[PDB]
Amino acid sequence: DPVLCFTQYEESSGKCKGLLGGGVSVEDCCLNTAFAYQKRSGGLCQPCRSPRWSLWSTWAPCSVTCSEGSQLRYRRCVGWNGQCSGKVAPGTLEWQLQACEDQQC
Amino acid sequence: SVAGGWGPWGPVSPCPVTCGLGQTMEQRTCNHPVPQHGGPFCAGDATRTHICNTAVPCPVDGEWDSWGEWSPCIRRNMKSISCQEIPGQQSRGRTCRGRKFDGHRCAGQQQDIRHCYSIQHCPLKGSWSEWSTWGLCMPPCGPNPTRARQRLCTPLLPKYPPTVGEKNVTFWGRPLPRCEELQGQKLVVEEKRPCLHVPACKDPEE
Ligand SMILES: *[C@@H]1O[C@@H](C)[C@@H](O)[C@@H](O[C@@H]2O[C@H](CO)[C@@H](O)[C@H](O)[C@H]2O)[C@@H]1O
Ligand SMILES: *[C@H]1O[C@H](CO)[C@@H](O)[C@H](O)[C@@H]1O
Ligand SMILES: *[C@H]1O[C@H](CO)[C@@H](O)[C@H](O)[C@@H]1O
Ligand SMILES: *[C@H]1O[C@H](CO)[C@@H](O)[C@H](O)[C@@H]1O
Ligand SMILES: *[C@H]1O[C@H](CO)[C@@H](O)[C@H](O)[C@@H]1O
Ligand SMILES: *[C@H]1O[C@H](CO)[C@@H](O)[C@H](O)[C@@H]1O
Ligand SMILES: *[C@H]1O[C@H](CO)[C@@H](O)[C@H](O)[C@@H]1O
Ligand SMILES: *[C@H]1O[C@H](CO)[C@@H](O)[C@H](O)[C@@H]1O
Ligand SMILES: *[C@H]1O[C@H](CO)[C@@H](O)[C@H](O)[C@@H]1O
Ligand SMILES: *[C@@H]1O[C@@H](C)[C@@H](O)[C@@H](O)[C@@H]1O
Ligand code: NA
Repeated sequence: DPVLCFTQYEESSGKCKGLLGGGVSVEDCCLNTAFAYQKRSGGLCQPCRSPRWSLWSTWAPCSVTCSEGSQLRYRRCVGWNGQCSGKVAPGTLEWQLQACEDQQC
Repeated sequence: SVAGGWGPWGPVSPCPVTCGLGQTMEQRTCNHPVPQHGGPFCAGDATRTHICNTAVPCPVDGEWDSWGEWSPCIRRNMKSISCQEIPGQQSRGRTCRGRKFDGHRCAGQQQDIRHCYSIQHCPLKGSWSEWSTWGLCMPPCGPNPTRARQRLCTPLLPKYPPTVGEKNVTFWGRPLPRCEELQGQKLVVEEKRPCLHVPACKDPEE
């Protein structure tokens, strides 16, 4: 399945930068592990470097406006040609759920 | 006088990279004919780019894995040092992972070494801790998210010298702390409570 190939991956943001172009396999794109790719449809930019967990996202806001609720955050197995902690495939999300209260209500 | 015209596309230039994919191109020039006495230059592109495959993989530099576990605390030429004021030594390692096609080896220490005291399987006097903070809600995406806090029988560590070439000595090993029963438990007391108004886990790229 042909992808869009990028010359640069941005660790901090997880953004694809410097489009080489399309009509290439991941296999060919990632011959250079400094490269990154995206599906033609868009969505998740994957680096060609070997898979490792991303940083946890910041906490999403409180499920309730002023009462006690909960809030989520995630990280993703991101990279190519291998697996993250716990025999895990690139693209795989891991989730944390925290109890939450916005204001003394 | 004479309007410029483009000559034919020239050959594809050699791929400018020595590994993976690159950008090559074919070029043409405004010389068929060349513009003369104020006649226009050629409209459109002098260049046409392509992706070129070298079909050669680039080097991949090795990268340190995270430190392995500390080896057991032992003293050369002593059967057993556990539950005794006798410094031992232990080490832990890490592996250069992913180094490939003549990539760089990792820089820095492969092995980590320190002095320890062994309290492995050592029975110690304990006292009860205060409640931990509430843990995460588990499962975070499953149906019943419940969070927990615990009180633990905390071992009282022996008053051994912290250093002993004057070097740090670290307690190592899982002792067996002895406490008064609290709510019928000798080691762990746990509280649970449900997490409220639980969100649904949705892939943010879906
Ligand atoms: C030419 O020979 C190849 C075997 C590689 O050693 C090339 O080095 C690579 O150059 C690309 C730029 O195209 C970098 O992304 C790679 O990281 C680098 O190893 C060399 O230029
Ligand atoms: C998420 O968890 C903590 C910080 O909240 C760190 O271990 C790291 O940022 C991780 O990706
Ligand atoms: C060259 O480019 C195109 C032909 O491909 C036209 O704009 C014109 O012939 C120009 O000189
Ligand atoms: C270059 O491109 C095509 C053939 O590759 C033709 O339109 C013409 O040869 C042009 O100069
Ligand atoms: C080993 O050393 C510390 C943890 O003890 C961290 O810097 C990291 O986990 C490294 O691999
Ligand atoms: C060795 O040291 C302690 C255990 O005593 C932890 O930081 C970890 O197990 C490390 O490998
Ligand atoms: C358990 O720990 C000590 C005694 O073992 C006391 O602070 C108290 O009994 C606690 O419940
Ligand atoms: C835990 O519970 C409360 C504090 O939340 C107190 O009774 C005490 O801190 C106990 O350890
Ligand atoms: C769990 O409950 C409160 C509210 O989240 C926390 O602030 C505290 O740490 C306790 O362990
Ligand atoms: C969200 O805002 C807070 C302050 C409360 O008033 C809630 O009832 C409201 O929905
Ligand atoms: Na010891």
